[PDB]
Amino acid sequence: EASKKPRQKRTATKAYNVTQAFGRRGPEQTQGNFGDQELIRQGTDYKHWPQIAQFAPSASAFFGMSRIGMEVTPSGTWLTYTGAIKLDDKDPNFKDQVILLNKHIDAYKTFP
Amino acid sequence: AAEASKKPRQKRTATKAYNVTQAFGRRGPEQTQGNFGDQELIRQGTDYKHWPQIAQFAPSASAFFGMSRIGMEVTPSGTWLTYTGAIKLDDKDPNFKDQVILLNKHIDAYKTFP
Ligand SMILES: CO/N=C(\C(=O)N[C@H]1C(=O)N2C(C(=O)O)=C(CSc3nc(=O)c(=O)[nH]n3C)CS[C@H]12)c1csc(N)n1
Ligand SMILES: CO/N=C(\C(=O)N[C@H]1C(=O)N2C(C(=O)O)=C(CSc3nc(=O)c(=O)[nH]n3C)CS[C@H]12)c1csc(N)n1
Repeated sequence: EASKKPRQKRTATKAYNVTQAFGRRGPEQTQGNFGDQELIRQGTDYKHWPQIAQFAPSASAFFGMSRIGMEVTPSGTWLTYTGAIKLDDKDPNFKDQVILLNKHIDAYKTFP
Repeated sequence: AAEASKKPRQKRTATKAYNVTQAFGRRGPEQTQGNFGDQELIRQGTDYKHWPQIAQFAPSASAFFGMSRIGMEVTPSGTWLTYTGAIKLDDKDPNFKDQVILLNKHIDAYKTFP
């Protein structure tokens, strides 16, 4: 049901987790590298999800801020995107946001 | 400054009142300038009449963090969350050709107009 959406519109939850929705975390260019074991398992049910989601772009900002491309490979036609989002280092929450992001970025490297 | 400007950049939404340039900067070739949008999309933002056919490819917050390669960089300008990824078009969708035309129409369109 949740799995019938195009990948880019899926919402991961406990019932349909980040692995089920977006594949396993890993180093390859086609894989996602973000999330510790708790976030992977809980998705948007993760207790600190709101603090992560604040960094996710609106549809307008995704198409507004990103460098957008199209590539045709053996596997199909792809809309590529890259960009950068500046953290608000003036907010008191800055230091905690850094700790949160650092806990999830490439977290899979330490999994048993 | 407009209240629409007071959102963090990534949470800003461009419209006729507060346009793509105002919200997200002039389109251009540089590494973290946006390169997407013709003159009509730039002016109109989500008011563009074909916005829905573009937005269908935009990621949910969950998918943005699930699909993308995420990094952090600390530089003289601040701390930046970097992202890269790719979203697969459905080449079985009868509307696929038209999706490709619409995307291509906005990708690097700025090159053809001041
Ligand atoms: C009828 O529009 N009234 C507007 C308005 O929305 N402003 C416009 C503005 O600068 N826009 C632009 C453009 O930027 O080129 C355009 C595109 S330019 C254009 N469109 C045509 O369809 C056409 O036949 N010829 N041209 C030259 C559309 S109106 C808008 C307005 C703003 S304040 C006020 N009192 N009226
Ligand atoms: C002397 O005319 N000056 C014009 C002009 O083209 N006049 C209008 C005319 O009859 N057209 C009308 C309409 O009739 O509604 C419209 C439709 S309304 C509209 N279209 C947009 O694309 C947009 O972004 N916003 N809006 C509100 C377009 S301009 C033109 C103009 C356009 S940009 C600019 N600086 N001047």
